[PDB]
Amino acid sequence: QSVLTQPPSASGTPGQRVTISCSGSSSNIGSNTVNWYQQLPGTAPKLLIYSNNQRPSGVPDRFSGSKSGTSASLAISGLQSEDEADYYCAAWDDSLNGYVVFGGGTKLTVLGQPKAAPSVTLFPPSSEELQANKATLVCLISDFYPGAVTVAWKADSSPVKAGVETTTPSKQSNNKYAASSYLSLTPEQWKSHRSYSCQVTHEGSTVEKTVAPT
Amino acid sequence: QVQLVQSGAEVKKPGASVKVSCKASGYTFTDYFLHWVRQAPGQGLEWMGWINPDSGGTNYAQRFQGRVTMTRDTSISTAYMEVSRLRSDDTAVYYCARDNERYQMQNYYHYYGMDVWGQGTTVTVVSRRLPPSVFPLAPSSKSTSGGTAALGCLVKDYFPEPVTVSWNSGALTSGVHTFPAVLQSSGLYSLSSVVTVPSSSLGTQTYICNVNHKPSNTKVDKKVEPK
Amino acid sequence: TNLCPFGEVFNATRFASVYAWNRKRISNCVADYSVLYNSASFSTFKCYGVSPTKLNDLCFTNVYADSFVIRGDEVRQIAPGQTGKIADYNYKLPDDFTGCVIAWNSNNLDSKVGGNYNYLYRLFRKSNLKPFERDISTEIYQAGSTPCNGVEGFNCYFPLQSYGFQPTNGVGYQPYRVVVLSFELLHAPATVCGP
Ligand SMILES: *[C@@H]1O[C@H](CO[C@@H]2O[C@@H](C)[C@@H](O)[C@@H](O)[C@@H]2O)[C@@H](O[C@@H]2O[C@H](CO)[C@@H](O)[C@H](O)[C@H]2NC(C)=O)[C@H](O)[C@H]1NC(C)=O
Repeated sequence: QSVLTQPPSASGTPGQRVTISCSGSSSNIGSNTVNWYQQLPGTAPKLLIYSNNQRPSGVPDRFSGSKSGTSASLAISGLQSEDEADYYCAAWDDSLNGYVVFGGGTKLTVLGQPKAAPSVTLFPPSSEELQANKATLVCLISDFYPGAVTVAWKADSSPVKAGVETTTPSKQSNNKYAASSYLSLTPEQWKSHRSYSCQVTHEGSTVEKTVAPT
Repeated sequence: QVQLVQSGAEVKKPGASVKVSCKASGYTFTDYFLHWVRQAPGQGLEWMGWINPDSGGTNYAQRFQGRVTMTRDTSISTAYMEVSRLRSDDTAVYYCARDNERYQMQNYYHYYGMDVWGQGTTVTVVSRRLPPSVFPLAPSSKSTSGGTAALGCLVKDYFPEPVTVSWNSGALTSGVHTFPAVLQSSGLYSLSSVVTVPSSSLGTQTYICNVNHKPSNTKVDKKVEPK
Repeated sequence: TNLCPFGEVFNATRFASVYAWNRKRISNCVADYSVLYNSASFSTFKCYGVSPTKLNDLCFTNVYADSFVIRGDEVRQIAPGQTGKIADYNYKLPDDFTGCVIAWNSNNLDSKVGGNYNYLYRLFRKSNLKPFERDISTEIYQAGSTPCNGVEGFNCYFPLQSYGFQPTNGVGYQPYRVVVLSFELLHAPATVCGP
């Protein structure tokens, strides 16, 4: 079935106008009205706009919708930090049986904080884990902004390649970002290296932590 | 107030069927169509179909024609969706949502959007259920910085998602962050939960992470102490 | 047995604007259409796809009552196959319409000296409405080549315009209240029957 095309991401600062486009075809947007949904992390979508530009009660006036021809657009005029969310457009498609088509969705980030360097905490394998014949180094990265880092693991001075897994950063309660990285290994490797290090690069600058079986 | 309340989380084996319910209150059930929409982890919304509670008529999305049945029981203002022949990628959150146009004529239907949403029902389709091992991330000198220390819990090698983590049975919430899971090359999931706490507290405050894994019916409490 | 609540539809203090036309579904009741079409209150009573004298012998799944105000000269547009601002941009009946259009002069209720500007209609639209479609959007209508970007001006018009209703207008410009009754048949038990 058809798809409605949205950009995968958008962003702006507080006080800026951001627009999200929604491209369809003559059998959906070209023929029918467009409605929009806002989805915050971990919750159900919420109707934002319907009948092209109408707002449900309780939706603030900074959200506006438009349609022309086979495309539509959502505008947020004066971004607030709580607008960080996923946004979907939707429309009926008259093709075949008729069906609701949703856009692929747009992740909007609100850049309403200055750059902050990450705080890095590196945990060695716990005694219990070593006493299960396993070992995991756990690198926890918190309180940074914006939400993009790269993580390098080093064994002594030598780069480490295998057994690394890293999460995509996401918001802490305090609206800063956190991320996590894991280096899995055998207890023999852990006992046979002077040190291990987790180094986090955020906006061209690197914060490093180091642990040893000592 | 108008609301839709869905039934709880389901874990099913591949090839089984699942039936999820959606109870409406605060309005006249037969006045509005109901839609079903699902959302696979980290993906977009996908329409499944509508049901007219006034007639029982339905319009299914062609991808689910022959596999989904929507029904309703107007005596108790409840709509049901049954999905049969479940596949692993049917794993998703399932929403019912109210069509926002009162009194549709079914033969002249017009979709203007969906104004009231259920909270969602997770359905997980897996053959394996595997409980996690829980290991402490002890606070130490290296994890302490000027009055505050970091400590946590590593939740390893479980399947499938999700696990939930609370601290101290929910009494401890300030400074807590539970990370998303990683999928290792093993196919099992791992995640961590961390909390920043006053270092002055370390000698008297007890810290226990409560790890719930409903898929395997497991609850694991791990006390985390200084090293 | 319930009597159908046609009274509530026809006697409502205020009617909808035609662009935002109101709909009520009527169900699980007995209707005496003879009481309606044998009233002298109506200046229009036109049925389509049925003889009005068999209505008391028929049963339908539901009956719909759509209601709104237009001016007298526009009542002719509330019929299948019509064109014009109302039929094209505000309220459109299908060609296979099965139902009745009922209208009466509401000058005494909906006009006022000075003008009653609360009743509106859609003056501009980029395409015709589908049958029984409703358009309540308020986007600036781009009549020329320049995009309007929300600003009104030449060739950039607010799409809704107010009727002027004053009691002293000629009848063609006086308000008429309209009720469109549609008779629905679905694959379901009938719930609205004649006596
Ligand atoms: C609502 O209806 C009243 C009453 O109308 C009468 O009762 C109905 C059930 C039906 O039988 C009508 O045909 C009757 O006329 C309306 O009040 C009447 O207004 C007219 C105005 O010309 C007046 O001559 C009558 O005396 C009034 N009747 C009574 C009992 O007072 C009233 O106007 C209607 N309101 C609206 C908004 O349409």
